[PDB]
Amino acid sequence: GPEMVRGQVFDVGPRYTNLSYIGEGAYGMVCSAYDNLNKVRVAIKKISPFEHQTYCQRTLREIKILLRFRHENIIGINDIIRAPTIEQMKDVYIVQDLMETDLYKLLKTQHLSNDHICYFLYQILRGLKYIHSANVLHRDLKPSNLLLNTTCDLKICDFGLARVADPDHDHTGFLTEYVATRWYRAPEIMLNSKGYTKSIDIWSVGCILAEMLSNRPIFPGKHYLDQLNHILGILGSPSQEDLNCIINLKARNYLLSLPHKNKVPWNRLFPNADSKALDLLDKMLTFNPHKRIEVEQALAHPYLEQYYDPSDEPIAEAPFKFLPKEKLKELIFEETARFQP
Ligand SMILES: Nc1nc2[nH]cnc2c(=S)[nH]1
Repeated sequence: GPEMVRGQVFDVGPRYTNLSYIGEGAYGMVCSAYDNLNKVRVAIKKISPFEHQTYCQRTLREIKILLRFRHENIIGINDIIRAPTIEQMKDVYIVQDLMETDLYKLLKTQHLSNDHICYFLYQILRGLKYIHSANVLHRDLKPSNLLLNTTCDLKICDFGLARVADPDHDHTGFLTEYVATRWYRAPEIMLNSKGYTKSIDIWSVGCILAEMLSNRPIFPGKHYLDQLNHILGILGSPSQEDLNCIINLKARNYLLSLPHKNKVPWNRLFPNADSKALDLLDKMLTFNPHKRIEVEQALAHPYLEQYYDPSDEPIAEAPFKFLPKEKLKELIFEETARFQP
């Protein structure tokens, strides 16, 4: 008989005992557990994707990307538990370092010092530099995907929605795309972008920085179509030059149809913020994604000078250079084989 949690099978033993329900995540039930080999408590995520192709896609991305990546600011996969055979495999359990909290939970009740904001931002960008160097876009950066342990080591998690960057095929039509989580979604997603360029991730980091400064999301759209209203309400009307970069007529004419809006100065929105932090914020939350600061520039920004050290900001050895659910299950089975005894 497998272990049960909340009346649901959570079959991780015998290596992992003393289970404690933590909650529900994007993939399902999450528990903590005692790792009897490493004598430490761990996090375990139960995934049940095999009945749906799209679930299999996300699960395969998550596993394949995290197994290849090795970086201090990216969550590792310590172990993967599943049945010994493909026909017996229904659930997959991903084992990771237990982390005290995440930035979403933290920002609910804790004010961050400028020193913490600086340190968190540095770690996010250090992790992102590695991700982008692997030719990968995370595409769902937000506070709840930033894990923190008791000593404020930050690790980026959930690569289920990630893609290989494809800037030459990024252009699309107006109001069609569905990339990232709404509050953290770049303006071009609603205008003319499929979210296949690294600048998508930098926008999200900008949103996260703003949220660290005030403990409130900076662009709280109430639904998909509301999000652009909030972004433009703060950035103001885009310039002629930036509009000229949008060739799509529906997108450009939508923007031209709007009354003028003034830029709201960052120092009025954040009167207690470090001036260097606001300068960097402005560069990450730049409307035109071609003008938007890139991850290596952001690391070199004066705000982060106490931490900046390119030789200690490693890149990926093996970038990613480039199906029915049954084939995906087979790939998930193969991808997880290394953890079997
Ligand atoms: N507490 C906690 N620790 C983790 N380690 C990897 N993911 C997690 C989650 S979702 N929660």
